[PDB]
Amino acid sequence: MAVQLVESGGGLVQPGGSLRLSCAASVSISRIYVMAWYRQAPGKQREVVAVIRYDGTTNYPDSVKGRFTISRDNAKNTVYLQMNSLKPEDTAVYYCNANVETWGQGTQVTVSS
Amino acid sequence: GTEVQDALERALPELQQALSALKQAGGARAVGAGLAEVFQLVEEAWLLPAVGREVAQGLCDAIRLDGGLDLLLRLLQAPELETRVQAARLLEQILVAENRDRVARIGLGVILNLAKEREPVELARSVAGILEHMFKHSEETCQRLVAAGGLDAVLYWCRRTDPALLRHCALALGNCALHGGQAVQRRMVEKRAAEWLFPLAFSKEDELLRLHACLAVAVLATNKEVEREVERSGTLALVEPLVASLDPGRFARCLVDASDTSQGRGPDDLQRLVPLLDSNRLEAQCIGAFYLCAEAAIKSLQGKTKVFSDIGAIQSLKRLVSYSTNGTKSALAKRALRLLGEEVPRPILPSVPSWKEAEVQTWLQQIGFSKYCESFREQQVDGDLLLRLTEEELQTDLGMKSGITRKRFFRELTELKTFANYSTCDRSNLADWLGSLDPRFRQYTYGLVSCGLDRSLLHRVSEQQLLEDCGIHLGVHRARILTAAREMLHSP
Amino acid sequence: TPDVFISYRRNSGSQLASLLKVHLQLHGFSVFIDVEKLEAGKFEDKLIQSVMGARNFVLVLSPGALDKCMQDHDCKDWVHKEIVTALSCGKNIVPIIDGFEWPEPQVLPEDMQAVLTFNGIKWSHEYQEATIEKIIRFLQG
Ligand SMILES: NC(=O)c1ccc[n+]([C@@H]2O[C@H](COP(=O)(O)O)[C@@H](O)[C@H]2O)c1
Repeated sequence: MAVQLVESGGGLVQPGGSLRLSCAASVSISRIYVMAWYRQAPGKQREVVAVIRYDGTTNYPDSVKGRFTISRDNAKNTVYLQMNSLKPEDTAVYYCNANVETWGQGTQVTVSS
Repeated sequence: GTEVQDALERALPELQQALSALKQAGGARAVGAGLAEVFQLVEEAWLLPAVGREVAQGLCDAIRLDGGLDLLLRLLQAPELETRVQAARLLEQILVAENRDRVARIGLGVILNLAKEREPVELARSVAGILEHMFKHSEETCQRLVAAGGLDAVLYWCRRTDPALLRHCALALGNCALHGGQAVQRRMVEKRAAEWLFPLAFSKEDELLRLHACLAVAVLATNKEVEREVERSGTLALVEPLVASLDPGRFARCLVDASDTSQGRGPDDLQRLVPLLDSNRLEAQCIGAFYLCAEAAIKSLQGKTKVFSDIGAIQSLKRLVSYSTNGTKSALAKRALRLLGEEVPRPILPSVPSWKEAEVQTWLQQIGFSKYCESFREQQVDGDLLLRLTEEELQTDLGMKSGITRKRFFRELTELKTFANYSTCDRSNLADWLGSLDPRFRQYTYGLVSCGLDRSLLHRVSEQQLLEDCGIHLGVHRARILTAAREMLHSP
Repeated sequence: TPDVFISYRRNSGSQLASLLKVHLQLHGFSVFIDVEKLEAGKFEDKLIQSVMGARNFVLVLSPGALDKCMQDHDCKDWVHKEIVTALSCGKNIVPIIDGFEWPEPQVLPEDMQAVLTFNGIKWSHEYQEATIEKIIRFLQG
C-alpha cells in the first residue's frame, strides 16, 4: 500500500551538541523491511546516514561512526536518529526512506553559533 | 453485570451458617468432618461456566476479610491426621493472590511442618498443591522455602506414582521456575532438578503431565549459565515433537474438563508467559506460543478475549509472525491471531521489477557501493536489468575488475532478491512454492519467470535447462529443485 | 558407546523403565533407549545398530509382558528382535521383574528358551536405594 512518512526535529545547534529526530509511518514498523536516513547538503548529491533492518542490524558510513545512532520504536510508530557530537560541515536537509522507493519530505538542519 | 452478583446471591448465603459450624464452639473430633460443608460449595461455585472466576475469589475472600483463615492454622495442631487430610484440601481452593499474602506473612513454618511427612499418599496431594500455589507469592518466599526442604519433597515425589500428585508436582516446579527469577534457577540444577523431570515428560498416560513438564524444562533452558546442564538431562528431545504431535484444540477440550484447570488462569500468570516468545531458544518460543494459543482457545469460548490486549500479548504475536523462519511457531501464532479475530500481517517488500534508474541509484547508495552510481547511470540499468546482471557485464562494462568486489556485490544482490515483491509478475505464485522448500531458494523466482515458466509447467524441465537458462549455478540447488519437481510426476 | 540398553513394552512398563533410566544416569552410565518408534524398526540395519552398540542389556518387563512375542516364532516382534540379536551376539540379559510371573516354557517360543536361565531382581517401590545398589553390580559393562 501507500506508506506516507512524516519527520520532525531539526533547526540550529551549537557545534559539539546533540539532536534527536523522528519519522512516523502510516503502518507498523515491524512489518516493513528496511528504513534509512539520507543527508542532502546543498550543492551536492544525496548520501546515506544510517539504515536499519527488520531484525535490528544497523549500518553507517565510516564518516559518522559513533556520532549517530538509529533505533526502531514499536510502541508508537517512529524510527529515531540520534545526533550527539556535531560538526559545521554536517548541515543539510534530512530524508526518511521506507524500503527503497517511499520518500519523505525532509527537514532542515543547520549548525552554527 | 447483574448475573455475576446473582451468583453471589446463590453462593454467599450458604456461608451464613457454613461459617458457623466450623465456628461451631463445642465441636467433636467426628464433627470436624463438617469441614466439607464449605468444600462442595467452593468446588460448585468454582465451576460455573464463564462466571466461575469472578465468584470464586469473591466467595473465598470472606474467610480472610472477616477471619475464617485463622482456624485452618489453629486446627493443624491435631495429632491424628484425618483432619489434616480433610482440611488442607479446603485450604487449597481458597488460596488466591489476595489470600497468599496472609500465609506468606504468618504460616510459612505451619506449611512445612507437614511437608516433611511425605509417606501418606492421601495427604501428599494437598501438600503438593499448597506448595504449588505458594510459589506464586514472591521471590523471597521461594528463596525461604528452597533454603528449607520445600524443594526436596517435590523433587522426591517424582519417585511416587500417584497421578494427581504428579500433576501438582509439575505445576509446582513450573511456578518455582517462572516466579523465582534467576537466582533460584541455579539452585534448581544445583540440587539436580532438571534430571528428575524425565519420568514426567516420558509419561504415556496423561498429556497434562507432558505439557507441564516441557514448560518447566523450557523455562530452565532460558538460564544460559546452566544451559548445558539441562541439555544433557535428555528431555529437550521430547519437547520438539510433542508440540508437533499435539494440537491446542484438543488441548482446550481436555482443559475445560478437569476441575482445577477448568476456568483457566489470570492476568498475572500470563504476563509472565509472553517473554517466552522473543527468547533465544526455539523450544521456549514454541511452548510459549502453544499455551498462549491454547489459552486463547480456552477463553474465547467466553467473551473474555479482551484480556490479551492489555497484557501486551497481541503486539508480540503480531510482530513475531512476519519475517520468521519457523513454520511451527508462526503456525501457532497465526492460529492464535485468527482465533482472536485480529488480522494477520504480511510483510511489505520492495517491488524490484518495477524499479527505475533513480531507485537503483538509491539502493546503490544504501549498500555502500556508492562509487559506481555513475557507471550504472551511464548504462541506464533499471530493476529488470539489475535482476539479470551476470559476471561479464560487471567485469567488462560496469568496471568491477576486482573479483572480491564482485563477490561482495553479489552477496548483497542475492540478499535483496529473496526479499522482493514479485506479485506484479508472478501468476502461479512460484515464489511461495520456492520458499516452502527453503527460504534461500526464493531468490531464483525471477529467473524462472523471465523465461516464463510457472508451477503448472514446472514439471517438464531438465537440469541442463535450469543451468543455462534460469541462472542457477550451484549444483545442489539444481538437484534439490529437480527432485522436488519430479516427485509430482504428471501429477495433474 | 552406550553401556546399557533398556528394552520395554511400548504401552506398559514405561514409567518405571524411566525410573531405572534416571536412577542409572544418577550413577554415570551411558544408556540408550527407544522413543516413539511404533514398529518402525523394519529397517534391516537399525535393529542391528541398536543391539551392536549395546554392551549390557536390561529387559525391564511389565505385568503382562512378552504377550506379543509369545505364540509368534517369527522375527516380526521388536522385543523378539532384541533378544535374538542379544543372544546371537552373546550378551547378558539381566532382567528386572515387577508384578509378572515366569510363563510356561512350552507356550514360549522354542528358540528363546535360553533366556530362562538368567537371574532377575524383584523390584521394590519403597527401598529404591537397595535395588539400585544391587543392580549396579553384575552388569559387566
Ligand atoms: N482454573 C484455575 O486456575 C483454578 C480452578 C480451580 C481451583 N483453583 C484454585 O484456586 C486458586 C486460584 O488461583 P489463581 O489466583 O492463580 O487463579 C488456586 O490456589 C487454585 O488452587 C484454580
